Amino acid sequence: DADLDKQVNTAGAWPIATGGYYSQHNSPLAQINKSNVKNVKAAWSFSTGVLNGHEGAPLVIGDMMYVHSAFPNNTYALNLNDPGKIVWQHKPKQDASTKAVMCCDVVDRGLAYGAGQIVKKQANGHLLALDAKTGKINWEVEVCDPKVGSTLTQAPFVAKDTVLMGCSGAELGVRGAVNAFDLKTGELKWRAFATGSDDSVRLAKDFNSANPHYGQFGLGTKTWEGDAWKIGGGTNWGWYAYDPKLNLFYYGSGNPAPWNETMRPGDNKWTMTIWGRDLDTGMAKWGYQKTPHDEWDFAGVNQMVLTDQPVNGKMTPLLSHIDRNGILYTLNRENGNLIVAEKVDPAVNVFKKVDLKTGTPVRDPEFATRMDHKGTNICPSAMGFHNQGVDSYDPESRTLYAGLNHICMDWEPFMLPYRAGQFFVGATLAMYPGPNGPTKKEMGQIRAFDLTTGKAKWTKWEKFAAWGGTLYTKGGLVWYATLDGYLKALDNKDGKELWNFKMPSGGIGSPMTYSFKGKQYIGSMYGVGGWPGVGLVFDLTDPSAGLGAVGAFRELQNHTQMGGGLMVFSL
Amino acid sequence: DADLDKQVNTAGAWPIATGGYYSQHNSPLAQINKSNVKNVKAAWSFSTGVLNGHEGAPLVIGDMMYVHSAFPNNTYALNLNDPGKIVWQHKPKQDASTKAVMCCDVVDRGLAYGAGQIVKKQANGHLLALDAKTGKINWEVEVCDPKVGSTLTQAPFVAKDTVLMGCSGAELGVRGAVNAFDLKTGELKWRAFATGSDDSVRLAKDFNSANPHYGQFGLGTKTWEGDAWKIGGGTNWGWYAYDPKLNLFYYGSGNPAPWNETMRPGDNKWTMTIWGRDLDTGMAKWGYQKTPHDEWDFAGVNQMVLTDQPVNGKMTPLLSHIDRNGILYTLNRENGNLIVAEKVDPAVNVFKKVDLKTGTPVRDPEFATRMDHKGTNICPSAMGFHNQGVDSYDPESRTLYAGLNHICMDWEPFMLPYRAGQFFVGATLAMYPGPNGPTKKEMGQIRAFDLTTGKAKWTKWEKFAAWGGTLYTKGGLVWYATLDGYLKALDNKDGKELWNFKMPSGGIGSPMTYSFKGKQYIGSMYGVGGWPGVGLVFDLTDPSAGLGAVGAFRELQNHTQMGGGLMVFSL
Amino acid sequence: YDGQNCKEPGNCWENKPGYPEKIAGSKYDPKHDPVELNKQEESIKAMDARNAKRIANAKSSGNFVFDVK
Amino acid sequence: YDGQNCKEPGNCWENKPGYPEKIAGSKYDPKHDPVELNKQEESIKAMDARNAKRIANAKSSGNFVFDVK
Ligand SMILES: O=C(O)c1cc(C(=O)O)c2c(n1)C(=O)C(=O)c1cc(C(=O)O)[nH]c1-2
Ligand SMILES: O=C(O)c1cc(C(=O)O)c2c(n1)C(=O)C(=O)c1cc(C(=O)O)[nH]c1-2
Ligand SMILES: [Ca+2]
Ligand SMILES: [Ca+2]
Repeated sequence: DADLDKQVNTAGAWPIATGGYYSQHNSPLAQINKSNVKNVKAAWSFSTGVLNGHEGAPLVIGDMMYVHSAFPNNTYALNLNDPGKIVWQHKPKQDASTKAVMCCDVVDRGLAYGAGQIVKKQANGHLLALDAKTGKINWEVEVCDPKVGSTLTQAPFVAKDTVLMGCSGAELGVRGAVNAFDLKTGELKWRAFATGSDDSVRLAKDFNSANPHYGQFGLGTKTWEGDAWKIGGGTNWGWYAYDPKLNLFYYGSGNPAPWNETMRPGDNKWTMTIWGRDLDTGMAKWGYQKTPHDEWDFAGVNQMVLTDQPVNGKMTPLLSHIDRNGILYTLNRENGNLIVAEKVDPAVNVFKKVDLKTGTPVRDPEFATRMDHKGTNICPSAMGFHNQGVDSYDPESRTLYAGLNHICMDWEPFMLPYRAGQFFVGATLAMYPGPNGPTKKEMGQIRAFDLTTGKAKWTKWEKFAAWGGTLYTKGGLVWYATLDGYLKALDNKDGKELWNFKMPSGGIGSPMTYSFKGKQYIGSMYGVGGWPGVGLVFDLTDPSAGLGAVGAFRELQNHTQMGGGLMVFSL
Repeated sequence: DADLDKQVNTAGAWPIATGGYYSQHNSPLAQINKSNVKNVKAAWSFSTGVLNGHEGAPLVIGDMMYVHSAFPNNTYALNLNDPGKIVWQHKPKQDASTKAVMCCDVVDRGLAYGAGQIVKKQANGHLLALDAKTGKINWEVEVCDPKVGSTLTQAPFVAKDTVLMGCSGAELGVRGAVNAFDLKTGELKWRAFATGSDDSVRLAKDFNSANPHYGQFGLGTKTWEGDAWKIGGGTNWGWYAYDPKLNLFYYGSGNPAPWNETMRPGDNKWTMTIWGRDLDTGMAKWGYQKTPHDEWDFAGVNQMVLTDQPVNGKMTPLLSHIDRNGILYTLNRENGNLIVAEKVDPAVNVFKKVDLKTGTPVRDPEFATRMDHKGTNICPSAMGFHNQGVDSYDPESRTLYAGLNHICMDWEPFMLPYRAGQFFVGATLAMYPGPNGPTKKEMGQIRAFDLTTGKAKWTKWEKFAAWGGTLYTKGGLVWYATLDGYLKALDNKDGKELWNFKMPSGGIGSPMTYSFKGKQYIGSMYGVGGWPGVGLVFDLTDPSAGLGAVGAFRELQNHTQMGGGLMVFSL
Repeated sequence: YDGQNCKEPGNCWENKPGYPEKIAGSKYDPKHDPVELNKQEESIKAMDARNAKRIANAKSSGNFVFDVK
Repeated sequence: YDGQNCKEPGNCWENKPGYPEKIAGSKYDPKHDPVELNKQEESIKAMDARNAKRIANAKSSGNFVFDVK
C-alpha cells in the first residue's frame, strides 16, 4: 500500500524481506566499503530464546526493528535507540503437534509490513496483522490446516492492498495454492491452485498467448491420471517479486507429490512452474513449467529476481531464477519468453540441456528415477544446487551473486499409501558432495553470474552449502552467512574474502542492512537448522534420516551447535 | 596436583573457576586498561545449543578452551588457534526427570582441571574425569541420587590429588556433605556431613580449640530434636578456597531443611557454617556457624576469599565472605578468629548486629519467621543480599568488588510432611526491592569493600540483582555481566562505567580472562536463568511462584529472553 | 523418454521403457482412497466458513475476535 | 530469643514466646516417618557399593567400565 511505498522510498529502511518489490536484495548504502570493511565490528546482539533454525532476517521501519524466531513464531519489536528494551512482543500459543507435520525443521522465513502493520504468520496456519507500534492484533485468520499436513513457513508478501500467503506441505500431499487476503480486514480475495481445473488455477483468457507451446488450457488435470492432482503438491513456500507497472507478481510453484514418480504419470502441471499473475485478480498471464514430471524433488519455489538489462543491445524487462534443478533461467517478465536456461555448474546431469525452442529439458535417462531401480550419482540432489537462499544483484556491474549447493544423490522410490495428515514421500536417498569441489568434499559455492548469458564470473568454494543467500551493498561488498557460523564479506570484483566474524551458530537466512543515526548497520540471524541441520537439531544418526540429509551434513556438528538470535555490525 | 600448579603459574591461563586457590578471581593481565578499554570489541562467539541459565565460565589450559552448558551438561573443547572447530565434545544422556528435583533452574557452575584431565559433573549425580586432549572418559562415578532429591550443580574443586564435590538439594531435605574423590581413580576417600554425629561430620580433636564458644563436640545432633538432622540440609553448592601452606580448604555449608523454622527447633548445627578442613583427612580444624537456627533460607554457601592483609597493623592470613544474611565476614583463616562482621547495607534488619564477643547474631524478634505469623519487610530476602556470584579482589588497593542483591521479603511458613524425592520447603514468600535504591526500584549493586574494616568505598546501582559476580584485572577494571544482558567494565577507583556491550541474553556467571598469542581476552557466558530467571525460563506468572522470585523479576522479560553461549572480547 | 515427444502442446510425458502408460490396474496402481483424497477440500470449506464469520462480526462490531462461532 | 542466651557453648537456641520447647506431641509435631528418614542413608550405601565395584574392576582389568554388576 501507500504506507509500504513510503517505507520503500525511505533511505536506510528495510520493509521487505527481499530488499524491494523486484527482490534484488541489495542496498545503495555505501558507508561500509572495501577500504574500511576490515574495521567493521559487532554493535549489539539479541537472543530470541528459541532454538532450531532461524531463517529470514529482521525488518526495520523508521527507528523500529522487528525480529522473528523459529517455532513457536515469536515476534519482538525493538526501538533502535535502545536495543536493551523490548517495546512489545507477540508469543503465540500453538499445539506442539504442529511440529510433527513440518518436513524440514520448524523454520519461519520472516515478517512483512503494510498499512502500519506487521504481517505475521504462525506455523499452525494462522495469519495475523498487528499494529506496528503497539503489537495489538487487528485481525487473525486461518490459512492452512495442520490436520491435513498444511503449515506456514514462508514470509508473507504485501503488494498494494493484498497479502500473498502460501501453505507448505507437498511432502504430505498438500495441494498447493497462493492465497490473497485484504491487507486491512484479512478477508479472502481469491485463491489460485497449482493443480486442477483452469478455474481453480485461475488462468487468464490470454494465458501463455506469447508461448502456446508451454501449454495452455486443461493441463491442470489432463497431465495427471485420475484424481491424483488432488494430492498433487505444488505448494509455494519460497519468495515473490512484483512489478508495479505491469501489476504482475511472480513466484514458483513446488514439487508434485509423492516423490515416487511412478505413482503419478504425466507432466503434472502446474507444479514447478514460474508464474506471472495479475495482482488484482490472481489470473495468470503466463506460466512456464521448468521441470515436467519431477523425479527428483526439485521444488521450484526459489527466488525470482527482476532486473532491466540489455539483451544483445536490447533493453528488456527480465525475471531471473536459479532453480533447484541446477538451471539458471532468465525470461522476459512481460510475456514469459525464455531467454536463458543454462546449467549453474557442469555437474548437472539430470538434463543434457534445456532446449530453448521446445522450452523443455532434454532428459538423460541414465539419471532419471523410477520404481524398482536405484539411481546413482544424480546431480543435483533433492536439496538442489540452489534452495531457499535469497541472492543479491549489483545493478552497476549487472551481476548476481548466488549462494549455491554442490550436493548430489542416490535415489530409490517405493510404494506407499496416502493418508491425510501423514507424510507422503516414498523415496530413500543418500546425499553427498558433488564432483567439482577442490578436494571433492566441498558442498557450497558463492558464484557470480551475468543473467543475460548465464555465464559465471567467479567462484568461491565453501565447505558447507551456501544456504542463506547473499546481500550486496553499494560499497562493493557481497555479504553472506555460512552453516558453520561465519558472517563474511567478499570483494564483489573477484570474490576475495575481506572480513568475517564468528557468530554463535551457523546462519541460514540472508543478511540485511539499514541506517540509523547516520550509521550503516549489517544484520544477520544465527541459529543453524533448516534441512541441512535436521541431523543436528533432532539428534539423528541414521545417514538416510532427514530425507537423506543427515549423512551429508554429519560433520556440521563439529563446527557449530544450535542457537537463535540476531547480531548487528557496524563501523 | 603438580599439573594444575603448572597451569596456575602459567601466565594467561585460567585453570580454576575462582581464579586461583585463594579464589580472589583477579588477573595480573593489564593489556586492556582504563585508557583503552573503550576500544574493546567482540572477538568471536560460541552457542552451546542449550537454553536455561548458563552459570560459571570457561577454563583455558594452554591453547585449549573448555566450555560447559546448562543441563544436560555438555562439554565442548576448542583450540584457540581456530575457535570454529570443536576438537572434542561430551554430550551426556540423562533422564529428563532429573530437572524436576532441581530447585533453582538446571544450572551448572563449571568444570575443573587436574592431572591432564577435565573434571566434570552431570546434574544427575555423575562425576567424570575426561582426558583434556581427547575427551576420553578415564573414570565415572555416582555422587548424588536424584531419586532422593540430590543433584549436582557446583563446580568441582581440585587440590593436590583430591576432587571435592558437594550435592545440592536442601530444598528437598537432602543432608549435606562434602565428598572427596581420588583425582586419578575416582575412588571415594571420605565424606564430611553437615549434620549428625561428630564422626560423620569429621571433626579434629582440636576442633575450634581457639574459639571454644563457637561450640565443639556433639552439637551435630544436640542442636536438633530427635532425628530431624537426618533431613536437615546443609548442602554445600557454592565455592571453595584452599591454602597450600596450611593444607586447609574452606567452604560454607547450606541452609537447614525445611524452610519452616518451627518444624526444627535448635541451632541446627552444623548448617550455615564456614569451615576450615584438612584436605588430606577432611577433619575440621575450625568451624563458625554464621546463622544459628536459620529462619530465612540464608544458605551460607557463598564464596570464600583468602587474602593476606595487615589488621590493626600486623599482617594476618584472612578469609573473607559475604553471606546471604547480608553480613560481611572476615576471619583469621588459620584459627577461625572472628575479626569483622558488618552489614553490607544498612537495610539488613534480621539482626541488630553480630556480637564479636559472643560470636553470634543479635536477633531482632520483629523480623524473625515462625508458624501462624506473617513476617513482613524482612531484609535480606531468601535470595540474600549476596548469592552464588563470584567477586573479585584487587591486591593493590586491597578492595573487594562485590555484586550484591537488594531484595527483601514477606514470609509465612506452613506445615508439610517429608517424602524422599519431593520438595520440602514449607513457606510462602513475596519479594520486592529493598528500601535504599535511588528510586526505590533498584535490586542490584556493585559495592567496593575494605575487608579489614568492612566499610564500603563506592557503590554503583543496577536495575536488577548483580547475580554473577565480578572480575578484576590489573588494568584497573571491574568487569561484570547484568541480568538484562550487558557485559560492563568499571573504573575500579570510583565505579564509573567505562565500557559495555549488549550480549544476546543476560549473564549469571562471572567474567574470566586469558591471554593467547600475546593478546588479552575477556570471556563471559550469556543465557539468563538461575533463581532470578525462573519466571522467564518456565513461563511462570504467579508472583509467589519460583519460591517468591517470579513477582520480583516480572520486568526481566522486557529486557531479555533465554540464550546459551559464550562471547569473547579483546582489543 | 527424453521429454521432447509431445502428443499435445505442454503435454510431453511418456512412460519409461518397461513401465505402463496407465498405472490403474498395474502393479504400480496407487489405489488411492476417494475418502482420503477429499479431506483437503473438506478442510478448506470449513476453514473459509470460520473466517467469513470472523470478518462479518468484526465489520459489524468494530472489534475483531478470533474465537467466534 | 535474641540468640545471646546459651545453655551450653555453641548451643543458644530458645523457643520463641508462645511456642513449645519441644515440638514432639504439639500441634507443630512433624511426625516424620522413621523409614522415610533413612532413605538417604540407604541410597548412599547402595551407591558406594556400585562405585566400589567399578573401581575394583578397572584396577584389575586396567579398563574402566561404568555399567557392571
Ligand atoms: O513442499 C513443501 O511444501 C516444502 C516446504 C518446506 C518448508 O516450508 O520449509 C521445504 C520444502 N518443501 C523443501 O522441499 C526443501 O527443500 C526445504 C528446505 C527448507 C529449509 O527451510 O531449509 N524448507 C523446505
Ligand atoms: O539448598 C541447596 O542445595 C540449593 C541448591 C541450589 C543450586 O545448586 O542451584 C540453589 C539453592 N539451594 C539456593 O538456596 C539458591 O538461592 C540458589 C540460587 C541458584 C542459582 O543458580 O541462581 N541456585 C541455588
Ligand atoms: Ca518439497
Ligand atoms: Ca537453599
